[PDB]
Amino acid sequence: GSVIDPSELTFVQEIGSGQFGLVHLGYWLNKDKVAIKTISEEDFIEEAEVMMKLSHPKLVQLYGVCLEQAPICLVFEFMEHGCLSDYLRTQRGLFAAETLLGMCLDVCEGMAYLEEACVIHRDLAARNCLVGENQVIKVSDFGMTPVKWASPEVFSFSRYSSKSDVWSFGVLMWEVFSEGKIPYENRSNSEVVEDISTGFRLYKPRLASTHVYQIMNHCWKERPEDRPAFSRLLRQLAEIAESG
Ligand SMILES: O=S(=O)(c1ccccc1)c1cc(Nc2cc(-c3ccccc3)[nH]n2)nc(N[C@H]2CC[C@H](O)CC2)c1
Repeated sequence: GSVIDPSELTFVQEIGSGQFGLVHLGYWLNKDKVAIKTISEEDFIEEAEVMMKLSHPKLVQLYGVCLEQAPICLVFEFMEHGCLSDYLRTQRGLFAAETLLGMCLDVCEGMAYLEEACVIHRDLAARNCLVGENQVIKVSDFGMTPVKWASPEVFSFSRYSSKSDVWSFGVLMWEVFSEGKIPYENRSNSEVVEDISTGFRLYKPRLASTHVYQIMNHCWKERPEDRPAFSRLLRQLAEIAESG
């Protein structure tokens, strides 16, 4: 299943012995697939350290930094099938509901963890999520350093927070169950501000159950203190998936 080429192996030294042979420390030169993001100053090598402490199975992992070369780059986990929006969209018509729920769950798990660490994503939306091995979805571009995904407090009084990420997650959910359709597709920025200000919400997608629709509208309360927190969303999304 996983046969290793001797040439990748380097015995360094013997550390003990069993009864069928002996044991060694060695190295193994792997060849990991990676995504390399080419490019402020050197204060960003501290930036890359807070990013690197943020490890979760549903957050795209930051492997390191490259600065010797010109093209100053970050090195990231490589994600098989690229961005979830494009994925939903090129694969339209082939998803089960359950699958669409499970993508939402993956995001929510990653986001609950950002919430707990007190990292505000700020630009969550499906174009910022990547699909990996077996349609696992990972949140990305939380590193750094628009209206369709903004809470009222974000276009109004620029107040960002996890509650404002919850609004983007409501929109993301709508994106997923509608299989990658663009929200407020024809509306302009002021029209969105006005409609959302008058209590209009995005319509329920066919593939989303009324229940799932309730959670979306719940992510879209007007006042953030009224929205649920990722930790709660997560328990509710996990429950629905485990039952049936
Ligand atoms: O499916 S892909 O077309 C593909 C390409 C070659 C072989 C097999 C598949 C593809 C995969 C990824 N994977 C990525 C991207 C990142 C990644 C990128 C930045 C930070 C961390 C990870 N990790 N893995 N990103 C793409 N474009 C990306 C271009 C930039 C944009 O942001 C998202 C789509 C496109």
